[PDB]
Amino acid sequence: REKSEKFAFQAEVNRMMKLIINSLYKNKEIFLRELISNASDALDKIRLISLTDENALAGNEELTVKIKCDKEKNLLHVTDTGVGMTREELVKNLGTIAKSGTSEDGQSTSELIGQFGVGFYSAFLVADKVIVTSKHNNDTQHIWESDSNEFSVIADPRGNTLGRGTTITLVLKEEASDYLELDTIKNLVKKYSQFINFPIYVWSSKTTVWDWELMN
Amino acid sequence: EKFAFQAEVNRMMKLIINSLYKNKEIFLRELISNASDALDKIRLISLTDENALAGNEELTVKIKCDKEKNLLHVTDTGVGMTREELVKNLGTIAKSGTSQSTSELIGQFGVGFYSAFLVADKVIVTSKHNNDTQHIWESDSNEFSVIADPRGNTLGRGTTITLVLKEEASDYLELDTIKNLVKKYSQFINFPIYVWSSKTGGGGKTVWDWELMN
Ligand SMILES: Oc1cc(O)c(Cl)c(CCc2nccn2Cc2ccccc2)c1Cl
Ligand SMILES: Oc1cc(O)c(Cl)c(CCc2nccn2Cc2ccccc2)c1Cl
Repeated sequence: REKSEKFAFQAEVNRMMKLIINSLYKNKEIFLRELISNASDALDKIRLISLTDENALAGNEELTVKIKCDKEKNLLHVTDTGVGMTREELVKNLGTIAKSGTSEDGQSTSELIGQFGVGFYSAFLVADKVIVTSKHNNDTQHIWESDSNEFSVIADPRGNTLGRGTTITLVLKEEASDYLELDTIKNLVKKYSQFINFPIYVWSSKTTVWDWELMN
Repeated sequence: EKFAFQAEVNRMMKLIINSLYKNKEIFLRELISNASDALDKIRLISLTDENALAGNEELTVKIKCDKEKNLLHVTDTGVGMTREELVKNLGTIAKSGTSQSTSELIGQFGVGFYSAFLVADKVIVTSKHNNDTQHIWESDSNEFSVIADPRGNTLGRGTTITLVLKEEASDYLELDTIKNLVKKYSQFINFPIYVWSSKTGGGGKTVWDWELMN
């Protein structure tokens, strides 16, 4: 009975605070860095499952990140066609968020915090809720909402919208509405995506008509 | 408006640590663990300089309540801090009246410091390091000021953290339940933790002294 994980948990927690406060000094932009990173990792994951499964690309064939802004509603959407998440994985989340109403193995909370805690809690720099909608092969499509502390989860009323992958929805604060100005978000996505092997798109406009625009 | 960056560092630290620990009592776990670290630091130092513990030979943690004035004191005879360390503190508090190395400061001690503001409205650090004057440091997480102690070298070596508690948390001071949480969060520290409690030893007054808890 080792019981030395509450040391690695502490280390990962401390790395996490270092970076989130680091970002809060300057950019505030680390949430977007992590949003693109974790999307790419989930694209990296299912491309890597397509080399022992052949049916793996049967809910989608594209391997994309698609970012859409809802200026009016004040939402930020980052959709990918990666591996997705089963209801099981969504309730484990990053080991730290418990179901709504309770305040009373597997992969350890330590290593989840290491890869996911930074992107999760940094969202709350600019957002008030983060909503996760995701579809894995061999489970249905669910939605997951958290306030930083607790979560609830349901099956998606719209059935299977994504085919495969995840949509991260950031209910933004009004203070941070500037992040949905098409021009500030394009340059951000251009900047943080230049070393992604996958095509990353922002929903944009010409002259006036809207379509996806490749940023890398 | 005034302390915009300080207020946001506060909002974010409370949010993250409430999410991770779900227990406002974390503040006292951290109070005790950071005190144990100051003690191990001076302990290790003492294995190569024979005369390191000269300013104070005991290696303890001493917890005294003050239900009367709503103060909680945790005092360790660990390595202490220099005035320079006190003025760095965490890097996020501004020096009083002011209208990444600091990042790594929040890494090490931010949980321990900001958890104290779940439960209190002001934090006072009194410290004495080997080869430095003793100073008093105080902060409300926005501003901070540090002075030389007029009482002089009264700790000999080490640190006293003092939490001016919120009203919402006055409970933590009743000598019964404070003994419970120290017994809990310190059953596994490699240094003695004492609490100022009382007994009845003859027919007459009760007497206060150091009760041991580990
Ligand atoms: O930005 C993303 C893009 C993605 O495609 C995907 Cl799968 C994710 C989710 C990465 C993930 N896998 C397993 C656990 N977790 C962390 C997690 C789980 C539930 C809720 C919040 C975090 C993110 Cl965070
Ligand atoms: O609870 C404790 C018991 C101790 O013995 C000691 Cl040394 C500390 C302080 C740990 C520390 N070292 C260097 C910096 N800091 C953080 C800090 C510095 C000045 C003010 C507030 C925090 C704490 Cl927090």
